[PDB]
Amino acid sequence: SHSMRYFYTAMSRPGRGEPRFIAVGYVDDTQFVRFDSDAASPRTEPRAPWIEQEGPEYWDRNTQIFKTNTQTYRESLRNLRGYYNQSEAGSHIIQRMYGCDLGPDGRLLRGHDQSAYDGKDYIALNEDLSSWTAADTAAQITQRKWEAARVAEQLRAYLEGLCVEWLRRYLENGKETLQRADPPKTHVTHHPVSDHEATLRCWALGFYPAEITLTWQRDGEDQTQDTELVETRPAGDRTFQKWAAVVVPSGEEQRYTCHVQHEGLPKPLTLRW
Amino acid sequence: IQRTPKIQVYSRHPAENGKSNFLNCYVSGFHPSDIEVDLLKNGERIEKVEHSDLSFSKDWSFYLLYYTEFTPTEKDEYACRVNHVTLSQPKIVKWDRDM
Amino acid sequence: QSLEQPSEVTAVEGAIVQINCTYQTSGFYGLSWYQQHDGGAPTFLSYNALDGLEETGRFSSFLSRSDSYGYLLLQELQMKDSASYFCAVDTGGFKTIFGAGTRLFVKANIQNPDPAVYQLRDSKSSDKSVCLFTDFDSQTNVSQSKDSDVYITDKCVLDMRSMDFKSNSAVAWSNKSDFACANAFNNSIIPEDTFFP
Amino acid sequence: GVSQSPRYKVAKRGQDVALRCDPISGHVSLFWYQQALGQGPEFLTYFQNEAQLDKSGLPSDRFFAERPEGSVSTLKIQRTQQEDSAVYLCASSPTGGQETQYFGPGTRLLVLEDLKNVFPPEVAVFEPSEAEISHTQKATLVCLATGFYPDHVELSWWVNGKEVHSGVCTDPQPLKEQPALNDSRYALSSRLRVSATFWQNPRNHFRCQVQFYGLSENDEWTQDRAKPVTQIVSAEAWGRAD
Amino acid sequence: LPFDKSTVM
Repeated sequence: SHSMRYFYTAMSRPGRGEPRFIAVGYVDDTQFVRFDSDAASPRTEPRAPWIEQEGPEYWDRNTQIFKTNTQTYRESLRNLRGYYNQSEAGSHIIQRMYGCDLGPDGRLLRGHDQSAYDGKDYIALNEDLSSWTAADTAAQITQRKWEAARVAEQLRAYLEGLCVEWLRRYLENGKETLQRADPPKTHVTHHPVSDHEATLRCWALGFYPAEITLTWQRDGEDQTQDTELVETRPAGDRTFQKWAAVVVPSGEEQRYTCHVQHEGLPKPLTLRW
Repeated sequence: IQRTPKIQVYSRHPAENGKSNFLNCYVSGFHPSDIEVDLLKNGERIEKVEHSDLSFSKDWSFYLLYYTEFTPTEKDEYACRVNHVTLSQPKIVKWDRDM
Repeated sequence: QSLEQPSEVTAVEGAIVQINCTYQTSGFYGLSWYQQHDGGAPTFLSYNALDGLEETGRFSSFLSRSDSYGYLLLQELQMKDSASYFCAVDTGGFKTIFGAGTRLFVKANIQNPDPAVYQLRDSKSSDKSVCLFTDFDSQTNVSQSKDSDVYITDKCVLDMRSMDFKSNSAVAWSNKSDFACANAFNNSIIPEDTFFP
Repeated sequence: GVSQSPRYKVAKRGQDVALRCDPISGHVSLFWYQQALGQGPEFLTYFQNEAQLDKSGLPSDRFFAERPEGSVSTLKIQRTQQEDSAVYLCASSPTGGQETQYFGPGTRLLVLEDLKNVFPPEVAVFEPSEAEISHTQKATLVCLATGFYPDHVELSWWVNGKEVHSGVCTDPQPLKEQPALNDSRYALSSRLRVSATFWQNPRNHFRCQVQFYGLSENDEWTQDRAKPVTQIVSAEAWGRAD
Repeated sequence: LPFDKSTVM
């Protein structure tokens, strides 16, 4: 039902200055915090209205954590390079994805933490939140350090407590935008592409959250082979958009039907034009 | 190790000639994060283009939205020029009102 | 953002002792314990992030996050366990809050007590004389002298590892010729004390 | 482990002081702490490699911590005051914060108005009692370190050239010769218990050593009595068959 | 609030 997730990106740039650290936080599909170390005096910035109501004790704390992580990830990028016996001239990336998931019950459903190196799975926290799954030999050197540091213990405690606790607070403060699901604005457009060939486009617009299911049915059956599905795209105003298209024979357009599925809708919708 | 970007050029609201809107250039599925993205009005670079904070999907592939304020008009051509380490030459994709 | 622990705790050699610690913070990350001898380096004992017991030989530390309570338990008490014990609370980041500390006094197990006051002499007696109170039981207490020119130290335990023998000792001295062993101690001493001229 | 220098330091008011810390090799995290008598270590500054991530715990801007190379760390205290007197402990963690900390023995700093009261000790050994040998078949050698200022001493017993720890008992804290005084000189006693036969052997040499931490060669001294410098005062005794 | 433990890999 609800989730709080943090996405980290550490990037080495030999000769182009000190490694760049980007931290970004989300409550479901709504971003609320940002941090870029590339700024003059780097600070945590709000990206949602319901987070601006937080006091400076919160803001100087986020800045402290992310400033510390910037230093930690400079050392981590340097160390992983040594593990993989890589050139000091190459540009490498460490990415972290951690967070907690909540069911409709409001209780912790699942805690997670995953780390990557150059777009490849590196070190992940197991479902028990006690052990590590190291992808290779180098990732086992990181694991042994993280075992002695008691990362899994203090991370499990955070994901079960503080993560869930703060997510609930963010969900209450933003109950009007976060807990209210915007349904999509639908319509189907006709675009002739030949003498007897035409394209039907089913539009799903201004919907929140991002999860949607758009399908074209020719008199009751699905057309996965014909259905040109477009990737869900952000409208740029905290809403999302997607479209489904089918090339049909002229006259037979009416036998084609679009089915849209979203949580903002009480029951699935059917369109045809 | 390196991944190709998926580019989508579109308007925030359904485009109407003379009515102000927002032109968006959504880049996703690329790796590394180093990417050059410019919005073009008849080949001219729109100077005050803003972009979203660098985030990534489940598969670790990055994504960011480049956006500017634009008023669609009958004949001025809109496009998005994108360059990445995965690309030989920049990929220019023209804005289509119908997608 | 603070924590509480008793000032002093006393136990006998071979016994077990408990040092309680209550913390009052808003974001607990860990509760650790440290041992520190007079003028020494605080040494790590055990760390508690999650609820439960952490065992490291004779040292064990408990934690309850719901009660914001934790304690340190030390088994088979030895004389080397006489030190200051500190509980430390981590609240995320790097800033660690330490308690005021608990001073543990390990009382030596005396098998055969032989309390006595002996007189010692220096190579060159041109300075002073010393009176030594030794082999007394661990229950005995030594206080300061009535006279301003008579100095008395506190009792300390020595261990003759070759003979498996431990003894309590308190030293007394003055520079006035009037000073002697019989008058040297103005405190509660055991009756069977030997004195020899 | 973590090393720290100096072990003790006496300084005059307004003088600049430098405290060195050598943490464990490969330890990314470094901490500086201040420890007051009857209290635990209080946070001063935090280092992650060369980067000083925080210094909120530092009392004044007179205090300056550096770690140019992410290994050795120095703490410079410009224009010292009596309130700066405390033990300055340095600690290190291998890979970051919220971990096991590894401490140094710390620098005991004492700031004073002047140094005219600094004094080296007078060391004297006291040969064992015949009554003790006749009653318990054991011999207790008592050492007396007297009239020293400040509290900066390191007493040790040496038998036949090597240091001993069996039967040795040094006082936990040295007493004040004049308790009703601010400028009070200190006294420290120690006992060494050996067997009757070990003391009865005249081939056995006993030496009570007291390392005193006072003034350096750079410290100003315009007094008639000798400069109370960092020195070793000792008293010895030889075995007695009698 | 993010995770308050920064550990070197």
